[PDB]
Amino acid sequence: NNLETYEWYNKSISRDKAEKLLLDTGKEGAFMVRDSRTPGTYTVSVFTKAIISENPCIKHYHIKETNDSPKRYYVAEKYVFDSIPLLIQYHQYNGGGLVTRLRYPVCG
Amino acid sequence: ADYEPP
Repeated sequence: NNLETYEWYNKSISRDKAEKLLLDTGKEGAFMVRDSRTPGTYTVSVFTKAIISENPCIKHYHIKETNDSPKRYYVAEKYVFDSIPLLIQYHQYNGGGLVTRLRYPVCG
Repeated sequence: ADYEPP
């Protein structure tokens, strides 16, 4: 499960735990990816470091899969790749559009 | 939509 081998794939622990556990850590761009009850797409739990007083902003995204290489997995309407990790890498290696993009792999 | 609408 290449995903489970990354520094962000959290077991069956829903993003709530990933978020709860991850958000508690407060890792700038801290992310993780777990398999949703609907074992079809991978859910990535990410935490963004916010300056505001309200505290940092952490968010998760369910990786959307497709039937076109590499546009297979995507957690955005254009970010589709045959590799969540790559896409994970893309979620940071490229401008991105989600909470300070993927930064730290806080695999729950 | 529910899951942090990427």
